[PDB]
Amino acid sequence: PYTIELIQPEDGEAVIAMLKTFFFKDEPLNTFLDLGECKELEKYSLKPLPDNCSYKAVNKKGEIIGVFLNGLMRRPSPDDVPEKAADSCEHPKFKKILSLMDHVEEQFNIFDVYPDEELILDGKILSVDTNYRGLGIAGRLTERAYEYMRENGINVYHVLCSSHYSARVMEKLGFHEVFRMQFADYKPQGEVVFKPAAPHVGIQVMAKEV
Ligand SMILES: CC(=O)SCCNC(=O)CCNC(=O)[C@H](O)C(C)(C)COP(=O)(O)OP(=O)(O)OC[C@H]1O[C@@H](n2cnc3c(N)ncnc32)[C@H](O)[C@@H]1OP(=O)(O)O
Repeated sequence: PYTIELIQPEDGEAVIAMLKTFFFKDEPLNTFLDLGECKELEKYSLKPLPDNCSYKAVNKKGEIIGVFLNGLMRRPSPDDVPEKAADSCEHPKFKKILSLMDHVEEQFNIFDVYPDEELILDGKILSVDTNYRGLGIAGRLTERAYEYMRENGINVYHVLCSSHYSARVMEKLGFHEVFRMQFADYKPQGEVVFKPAAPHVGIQVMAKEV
């Protein structure tokens, strides 16, 4: 028995504590790199909270057992000055992850897919406690965002998935692929950077129009 609630600002510490136990250790790229202590990922995770569209799953005892942290993304301005997230990161392992994100954005702009949309919801960090996996919590967190989207006239939910494992969860929830890149093909300076196990196969950007 669990509830799905809006993450409040005072929940920051508890959200980070939960993510340090799970996501920091067990998201495929984090685990592949052995991310360790990573204040930059704490910062990255906390950033979207004041957008007021991030959700926690909470068990009967009041413990956070899952989160889906979301942020609003806005179409680049006509005069936009594009920036690389990796440039401002001093943590070498997390910088590899941000550089992969920057690379995806250089190859693929979700706003090209949806020329009429000015605001899109971005699903940034999704994590469920191991003892509560396989129960549909990721789907219940995801679907709570549809309520926010309705209330605010947002049509598109965009989620960059770091493995085919998490892309399949989004597919089951009615998302479809809009971009993919195999890890075997990500060679930004001429050589492979990420070589997780075969089943992960690479990134997939997933989208749903709700
Ligand atoms: C934007 C991003 O954050 S991308 C990165 C996404 N996050 C991660 O990779 C972090 C590590 N993974 C996790 O935290 C979780 O596996 C999640 C969040 C991806 C999925 O959460 P869940 O609430 O377990 O999702 P769900 O209940 O749909 O289960 C997904 C699949 O896991 C498998 N599964 C079944 N039981 C379990 C279990 N005990 N433990 C693990 N996986 C299980 C099944 O294949 C299941 O699919 P199915 O139920 O449709 O057959």
